[PDB]
Amino acid sequence: MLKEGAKHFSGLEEAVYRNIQACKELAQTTRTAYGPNGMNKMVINHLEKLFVTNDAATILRELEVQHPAAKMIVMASHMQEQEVGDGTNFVLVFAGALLELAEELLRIGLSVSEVIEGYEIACRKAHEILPNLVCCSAKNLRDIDEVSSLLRTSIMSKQYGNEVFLAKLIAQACVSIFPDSGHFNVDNIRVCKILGSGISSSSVLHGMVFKKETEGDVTSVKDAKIAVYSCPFDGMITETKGTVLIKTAEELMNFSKGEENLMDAQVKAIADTGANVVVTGGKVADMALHYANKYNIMLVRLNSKWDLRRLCKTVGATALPRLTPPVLEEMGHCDSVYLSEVGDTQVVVFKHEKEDGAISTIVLRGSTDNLMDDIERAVDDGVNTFKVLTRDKRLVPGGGATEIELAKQITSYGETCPGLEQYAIKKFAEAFEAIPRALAENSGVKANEVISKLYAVHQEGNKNVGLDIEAEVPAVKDMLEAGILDTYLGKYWAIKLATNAAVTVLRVDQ
Amino acid sequence: EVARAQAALAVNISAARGLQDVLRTNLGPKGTMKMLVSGAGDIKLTKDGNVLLHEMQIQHPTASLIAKVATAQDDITGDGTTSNVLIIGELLKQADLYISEGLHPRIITEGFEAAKEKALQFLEEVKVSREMDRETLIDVARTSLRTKVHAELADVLTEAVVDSILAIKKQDEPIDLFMIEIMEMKHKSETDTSLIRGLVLDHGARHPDMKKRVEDAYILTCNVSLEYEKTEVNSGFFYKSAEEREKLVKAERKFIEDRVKKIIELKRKVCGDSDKGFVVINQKGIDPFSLDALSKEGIVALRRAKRRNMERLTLACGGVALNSFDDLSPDCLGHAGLVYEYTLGEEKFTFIEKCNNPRSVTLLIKGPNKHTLTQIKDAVRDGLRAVKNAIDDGCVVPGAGAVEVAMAEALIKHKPSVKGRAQLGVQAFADALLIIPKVLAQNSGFDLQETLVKIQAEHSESGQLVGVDLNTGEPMVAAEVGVWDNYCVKKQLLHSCTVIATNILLVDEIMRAG
Amino acid sequence: AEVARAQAALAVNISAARGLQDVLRTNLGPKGTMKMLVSGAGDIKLTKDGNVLLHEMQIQHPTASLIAKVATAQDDITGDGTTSNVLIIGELLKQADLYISEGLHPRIITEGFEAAKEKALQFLEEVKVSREMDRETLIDVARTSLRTKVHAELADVLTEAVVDSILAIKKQDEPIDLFMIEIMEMKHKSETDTSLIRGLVLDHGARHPDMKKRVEDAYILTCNVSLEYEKTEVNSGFFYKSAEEREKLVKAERKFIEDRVKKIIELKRKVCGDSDKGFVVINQKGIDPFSLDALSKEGIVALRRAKRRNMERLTLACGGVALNSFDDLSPDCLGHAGLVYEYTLGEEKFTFIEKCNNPRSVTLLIKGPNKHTLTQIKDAVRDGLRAVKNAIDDGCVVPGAGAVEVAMAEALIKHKPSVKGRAQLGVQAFADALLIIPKVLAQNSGFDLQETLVKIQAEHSESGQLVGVDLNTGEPMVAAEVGVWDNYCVKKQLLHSCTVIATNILLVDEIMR
Repeated sequence: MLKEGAKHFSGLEEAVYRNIQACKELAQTTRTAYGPNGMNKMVINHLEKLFVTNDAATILRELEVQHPAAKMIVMASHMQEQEVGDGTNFVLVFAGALLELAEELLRIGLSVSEVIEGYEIACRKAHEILPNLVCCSAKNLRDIDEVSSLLRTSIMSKQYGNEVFLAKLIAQACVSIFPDSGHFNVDNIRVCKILGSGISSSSVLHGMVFKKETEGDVTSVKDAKIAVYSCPFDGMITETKGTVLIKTAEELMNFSKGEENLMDAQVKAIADTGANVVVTGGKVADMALHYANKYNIMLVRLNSKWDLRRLCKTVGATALPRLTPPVLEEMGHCDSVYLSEVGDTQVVVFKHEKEDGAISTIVLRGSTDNLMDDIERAVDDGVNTFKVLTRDKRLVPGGGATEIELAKQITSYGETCPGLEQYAIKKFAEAFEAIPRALAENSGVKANEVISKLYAVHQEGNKNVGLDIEAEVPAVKDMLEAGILDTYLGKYWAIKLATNAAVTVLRVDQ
Repeated sequence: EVARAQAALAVNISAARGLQDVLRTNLGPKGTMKMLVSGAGDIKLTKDGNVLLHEMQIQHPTASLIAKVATAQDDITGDGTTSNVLIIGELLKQADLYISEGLHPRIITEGFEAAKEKALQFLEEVKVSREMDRETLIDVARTSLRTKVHAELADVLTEAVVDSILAIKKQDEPIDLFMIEIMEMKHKSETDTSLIRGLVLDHGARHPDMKKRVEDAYILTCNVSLEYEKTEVNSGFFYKSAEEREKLVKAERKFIEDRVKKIIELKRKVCGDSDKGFVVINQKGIDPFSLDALSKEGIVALRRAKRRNMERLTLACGGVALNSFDDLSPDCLGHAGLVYEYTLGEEKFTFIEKCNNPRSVTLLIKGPNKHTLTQIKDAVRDGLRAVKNAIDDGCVVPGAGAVEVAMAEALIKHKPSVKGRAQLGVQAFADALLIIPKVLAQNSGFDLQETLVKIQAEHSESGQLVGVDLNTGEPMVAAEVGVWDNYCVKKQLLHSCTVIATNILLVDEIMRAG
Repeated sequence: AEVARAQAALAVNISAARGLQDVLRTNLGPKGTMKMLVSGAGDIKLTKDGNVLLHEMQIQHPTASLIAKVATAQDDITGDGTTSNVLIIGELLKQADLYISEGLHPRIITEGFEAAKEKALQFLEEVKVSREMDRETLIDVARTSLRTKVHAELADVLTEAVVDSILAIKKQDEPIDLFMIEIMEMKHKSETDTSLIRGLVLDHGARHPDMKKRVEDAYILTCNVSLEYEKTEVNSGFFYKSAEEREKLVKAERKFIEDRVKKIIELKRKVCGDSDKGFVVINQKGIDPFSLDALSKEGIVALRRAKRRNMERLTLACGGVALNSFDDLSPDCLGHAGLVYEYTLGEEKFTFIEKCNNPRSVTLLIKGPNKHTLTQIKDAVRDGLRAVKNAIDDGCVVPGAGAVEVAMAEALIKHKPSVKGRAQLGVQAFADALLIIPKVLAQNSGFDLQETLVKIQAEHSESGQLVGVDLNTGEPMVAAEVGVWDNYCVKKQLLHSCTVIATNILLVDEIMR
């Protein structure tokens, strides 16, 4: 400060300006990133590799700002993304939008608590009236449509057109195997992206899909006792002496054969422990391969940790470098453990089917990684939006036909509840228009034009914005029934969530 | 360099001001929490007077001096410390004028004294003897909690706060020493906070279903493992020589089952019946088969326990820490009235609860484990001090600075000196008092002006302690409000503010030393 | 365009005013000092008086325009305390600024001044009493009136002569004296000396031993148009344009000269008798060379250069009337003061017209060789004459020496403005502005302006004590008992003139350049 002491970068103006303004910075694109999104975002992640998406959290985590303002709220956006797969595209914009009313009320001179608390009780009032606007509930996981109907909404809230083949393909991955009652799992259903085939060739093989080359034979048994190992081959040939191969002419003789019998004992000890599939994040060797061909134990030549991880995760396997006779601790899990060609890529396939614990493994055949990973992104955040763990998701208008109802609900009521809080309560019903704007953003019209008509749709729950021109000229697309609703819950959090950090990040002048 | 005479204090006055502004709301539920980046480079949020000081790396000597002196009071109260910064420099803002009018800072330091004493006298005359009712404790707890966190957050947490202190006064302890154990726990939300009259261990060892649900818990806290090692060489014995390794291979696996079946004995020694779950608790690891050989018998063995727990468990259960197992009666291994290993997330947090003489009450908070959950970890222990202070003093008054006016009124209304020299100081003295309640109101709402001339005329009308409504900005009876100044709390700021202002108000030469 | 507005704009104002007033703290009372002012004339102007200093040479300020009104106003309505007013207002502003530094509205600070003044007004109405208009009771005030304006040693040597002039009244109702001020000045061997003369003195006379040195029965013929003309209240036209007109001009003028001097000498015989009384000719213009010694030897005293102010004071003082002319006329019209005495002091011939039918005109002969001294003392006489008259015009006199200012500050005891707290500040700001004079003296004296002042209040709060800082040693004493008294009309008028400008300050939040 004035004094050489007082560590801080936040406060006073730079709070009522820069913090909120820095909060404004990132919500800018989240607008283009939520609901139907025609917008796209190049990102290099410190691979210098471009990637394209509409999602903030993928990007924001990378982005580094002086100020915890940005650094905090993402956690809530994560806290959403943790609990709810999508809407996080939205979860940031409303707070940042709702915030900047304060700095205005600060120019209008409204106190911290005064500005805060109006949003609060209105947020409770929201949390009171928000479930009143539950317009449906989900029903059946076994039904593909009942699932896929919703799933578009989040895929929509990532990317618009693709959602159709996708949402179906998702419940066709059997979101249904899990009850979605107190349980559901990504890693069991895990996306596995095959570069090649088509992007709409993205398929479903229930049970593990490992793009890794499937070696040896097929597993000794399909129940396979599965000993997965980080690097069970560090080489059994040693790299030593002169040439980084040999030094003395007598050296080479012992280098070549030693790999064999060690790996022979190693792959015998794979059979000795009884592993019916051998998984080497370490190298593949033809002898060991032929040993794995002799002992008939299916071989995995190379592993991402994700391989080992999931194998460690799902099978109950434990990946360990073995220069060491393998010992089954990993043991088995999956009742059918296969070789397969999916995308006609050699696909390491383990499968076991259980109401909980079943791997129903999303296999994305795809033409482009940079797409198929963003194609993964929406289905990810779509099935994570499928993750509610209420089979009946108490659905509310998806793509936000809600806000117009609530923008009507609160600020009207907002004045009824009196005192300067009312203005914060009335400011509360404003930033609803964000996604109606944020779609009209990527749709290309004015939120006023939107809201004026979508106030003129009055009590609806249905008509609202979207993509194309029906979010433009009428600003009317049925966001109850385009087939698009959203769960009350993912909605319920964003208000609740974006209530907290927004309220919070204002309070802090240091 | 030298900042000479008036200049040296001109530095002192300034460094007080801008920080006082931060704390005009660091205080009350109106009080605004403040965050720290450059204090570390971490993302850090805190509300409290002294801690924020230490958290920041504070280059300015004044602040650098203050963090130490406000500590001693922040040691005791924890609230009123977020208050304390105001009155001090504000008094500088008072007196500097008088020396700017011209006068000795001497006579004003002098002048503060008798005013401090009448205050101290008034502090007696004001302090309201109040009872130990948990209600009376709640409002003292929550007012500090309300100061430090949301009144809601104050409310929801207040119960467990005023609860443990009852069991720590069950010890007839005048203060809070144990039952200070706080536990942050993996959760999506900091919403969840629980009051464990006993303790909580975080581990079930590594083995589930040991009869980990334990109604009758005879607590073996054993800092020695049942896991010494399953391999050839001992736990601390390492050998790269060959012949010495073949020596330990045989009995290393044995000395486990030595200690294992000691417990297997100790189980039947303690119990004779698997019915009562016998709780083994290890500061270090325990072998799976050790657990297995124990778990099957119904022995619940815990490993990797914490030394404070070991301390706590020894004390709370009437428990014992042991370097051996052998055989012992149930009571030789202290008793927990209830023990339940509780899995949340992955980790199974053993609830060892209502230990015999549950001398340590674990206050468990389930949250995101952010500094947000740390942000509520303070007000509690802070409020603990406050109720401990309220436990300390039966004499507690309305908060919200109702005392300030009634101080500033009487102390100024009469000349305690019937002099200039002291009254000059006295004038400045009791003036810096009112800074807090008016600015609180002024920060809340109605300006310093009305609330004062309210509360003054009100006190003038009353003599009741009437104090600001921090959600209104005009006074109420803070006895009725619940915001309550412990005489233990409120007294020490009079010490600090004066005693700090004494020598710092007298400096002329200042220089780099060394 | 370029506009200064609101809070930051009024700063320069209150920075100026409070900054401009603090220099006058060197003034107001004998422990304060005469302040030296210099002009483009290079004149060293030594006045502890605010007005003199204020309206002559200063630094450009927007407040410099407004302050020039009030020290004039208090000089106008009193003649005293023009130095007083200035130090109160910024002291109130310094107070007021704090509350505005508190952000509390200049409007809410403005609107609280007025009751507070009324309070003190009513209070100064309470602490006033009707005192004597007695010369000695005026000395009590004259000592006090002069010192807070002019110097004490001057005050003392002025105290007797100042009162004597304003005591010479017929019981006029005038708060200041028009004709009791007749100021004769001189280059002396005393840089400061003042003679006290009742009646009128002439600017210049003409003294001859032929003329009567002492005219006891004085029929004063006081004339503008002079001896060079003949039965004329109006001068006669000259033509130097041509030769033959000028040729006839210089011959007949002596007839205008002769008849005129004849007009007096035959009229002295008529009016004053032959040698029986003394005669007085006043020539407000030059005196003819023939008529000079001719009026001289006839018993007539012809007086060269009496003013038009001598003209009017004489008529009023001596009860006669000044003429334009020397023509034969009754003695009564011709001015008669029971003494005409031409007193030549220095190089200047001062003709007393004394034993005047009205001692309305009374004269003070100032002395100094040094003009700055002649400036000071000649200026030092007037304020008291105006001030101390406010004691002898008014049956009431307010007690001085700041004893009454400590008296209201507590008598302003607060939450008496329980109204809002803006008036409570308006009184709280005002209670402190009262004390700036009791401050500035103990200030200008030893010890503390405060430690004594709080003694004063701690004392004054004690019963029976209206007590105040000494104007000299700065020590506590009861002021009304010392007789130290500022004029009654000062305070009540002072408070109004004090508060209004400071009130005007807060209503101006905008200044446009």
